[PDB]
Amino acid sequence: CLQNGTRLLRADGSEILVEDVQEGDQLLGPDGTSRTASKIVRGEERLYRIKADELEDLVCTHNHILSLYKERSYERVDITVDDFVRLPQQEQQKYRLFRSTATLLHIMSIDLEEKPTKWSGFVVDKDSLYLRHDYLVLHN
Repeated sequence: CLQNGTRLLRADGSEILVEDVQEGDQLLGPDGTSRTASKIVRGEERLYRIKADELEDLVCTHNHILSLYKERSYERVDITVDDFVRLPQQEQQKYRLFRSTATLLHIMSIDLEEKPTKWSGFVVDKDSLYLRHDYLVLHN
């Protein structure tokens, strides 16, 4: 469940707003093969902004699942936004967002927004992973 305005990659490569994703739309997965979106949902609530370096922030709901990498090379970890929020900061520093091109990105901040915001979400088939416009790997 992402903030409205987030741009995802379609199966061809072109962009699409997350609020415009409809039932059966073809998104792009991290392995290059296609993805089918279903069970579109909308809402409005105070979201979490994840500030990473270089890349545009990731604004999502508290129950959103992050696909991250953890140190000690790296191991693949899926963790919800709430649990990651409650993690100690020295533990949070061991996690990395990642994109498909094998680039790692440090999570530098994560905070609750001041005002509510419209958000859209869906579910994805296969490995249930899809790609943001900047090729950031996102989960259901």
